[PDB]
Amino acid sequence: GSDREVQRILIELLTQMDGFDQSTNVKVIMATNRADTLDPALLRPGRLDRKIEFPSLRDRRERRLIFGTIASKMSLAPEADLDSLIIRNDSLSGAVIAAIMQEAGLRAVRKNRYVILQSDLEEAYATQVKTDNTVDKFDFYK
Amino acid sequence: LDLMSGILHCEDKDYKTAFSYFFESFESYHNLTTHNSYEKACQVLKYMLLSKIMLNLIDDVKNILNAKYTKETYQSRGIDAMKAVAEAYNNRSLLDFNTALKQYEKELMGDELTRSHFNALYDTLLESNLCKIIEPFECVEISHISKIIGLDTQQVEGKLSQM
Amino acid sequence: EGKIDEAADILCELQVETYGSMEMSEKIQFILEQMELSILKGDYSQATVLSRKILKKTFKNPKYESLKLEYYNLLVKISLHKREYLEVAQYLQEIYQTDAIKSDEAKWKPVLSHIVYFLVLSPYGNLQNDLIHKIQNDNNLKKLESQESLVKLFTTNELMRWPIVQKTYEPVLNEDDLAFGGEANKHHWEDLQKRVIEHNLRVISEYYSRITLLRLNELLDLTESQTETYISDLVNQGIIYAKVNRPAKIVNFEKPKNSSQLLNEWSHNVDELLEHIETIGHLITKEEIMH
Repeated sequence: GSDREVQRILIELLTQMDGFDQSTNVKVIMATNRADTLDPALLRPGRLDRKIEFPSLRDRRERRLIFGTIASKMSLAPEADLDSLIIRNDSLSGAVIAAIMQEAGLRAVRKNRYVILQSDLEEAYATQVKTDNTVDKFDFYK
Repeated sequence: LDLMSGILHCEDKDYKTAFSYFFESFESYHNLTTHNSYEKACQVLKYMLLSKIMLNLIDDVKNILNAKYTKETYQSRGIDAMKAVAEAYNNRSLLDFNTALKQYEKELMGDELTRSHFNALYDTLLESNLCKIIEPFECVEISHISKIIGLDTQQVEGKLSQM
Repeated sequence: EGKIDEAADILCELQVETYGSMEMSEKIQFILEQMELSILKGDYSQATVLSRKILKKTFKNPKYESLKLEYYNLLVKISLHKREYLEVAQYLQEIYQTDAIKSDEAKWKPVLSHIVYFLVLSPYGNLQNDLIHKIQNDNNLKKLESQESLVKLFTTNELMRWPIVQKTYEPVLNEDDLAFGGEANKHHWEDLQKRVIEHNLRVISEYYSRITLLRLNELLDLTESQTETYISDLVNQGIIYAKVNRPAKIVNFEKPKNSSQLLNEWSHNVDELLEHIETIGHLITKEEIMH
């Protein structure tokens, strides 16, 4: 019986969403991690003509912007350049960049320097390599 | 394509986004053949420095300057202008800034983009000096003010008339 | 040898690594010795890193009381080089709280003299205040008078004069070593000059809304030019705010107050007068019965 309730909310939402067109108020903005849950015919342009794709390949310049925000927080050690961090990332997204910087300054606190060493970021970057290796794959996909 | 986006924001007085483009061209140039593109790297290196001076970060001048090739191949008279001005700006002395730009008059002359932002620099670092000056004084002689900034007496007068 | 610099480095490189096999008392001991070497190296930042390795909390225990005392002795050195007068003060007070130092007569003598010089050597302001009365409360301090006359002068807002204060304390406290008595400490005697005059400024600002610039130059005992520079720094750092007039007519110590604030305040003085009458009336009742 409790499926039908989920269904009530859903239909009532479609009817009014189509009908909210040509108000002053920006139309409903919605976010979805996966869109296989959505049905493409019902929810559709015209409700929702602007459909934003978020990349994850990124660029050398797109990443650079992120590293700057990080670097402001605490002056990077002069062990090696600002420009070192930039080279090691090759396509990764911001989310990973953040996990890297978080580990790095944790280990920084132990040494008693508040500056994050450029070595630390190097080790933290290097790690997180796992993500189903090549052994399993290569025995029957290669 | 990247360098043009960089130049366009650079004039919009944004120096983060501008920087990202000018660095993205620098790298392309190196791995390109040196038929002319060694020479076009020198010019792009100035605008990389230029963005960072305006942000008044001199950590990042030093990170950019390195023993790989900037100080070897891509080392030029314009490169000297950019680091001397950078330190004078850090020092926060409009006197030193004027003193560096006297002998780098030809560098300002050949670089239109350089000359525009250097007109701005004049005024911004003037203010930074000025806000300190007028706090512990009321009815201070303009002769006295002109010593602190390091500028000419007359020149001081005229600038304030705008401020 | 002259390879003294290379020697310091080797010994630190070993011991930065955490070990568990060394007893706690031994590990702590060995770090004190590393720190020592970093003073003679002259790379002071390294000594500061070594200090932060071990925890001050752990030292409290009466066993590590001895390690406790030496630890804070070393912190004096790193701080004193960099003429961070405030930090020196802080360390010296921790030495005093040691049980050993407080109890033995002789042991507090030099330490408490040091506390007084360094409180005076840090800029005046608000921070000093919250500290200086924790030092005042202490009976051992009250025994000495050579030191006491220095702190209480600086505590009172009573005006004093530099080239005369200097003489009073010249053959006594200028001649106490590791304070002013050392060679590079002579220039900390000289630095006291600045302290004495900025203090007199700080007080004079509050009391005098307006005082003539010429008068100020005689009180401060310095040429007009030096005087002009010290007012400017004190405004920047914002304790006071002031307006100085260049022909040298007046220096008008004031932070200006707006018409709205001055008017808001006027209503309140009036409210308090109305209360004053009302109270007296109950007491008139009482007094007629009393006789």
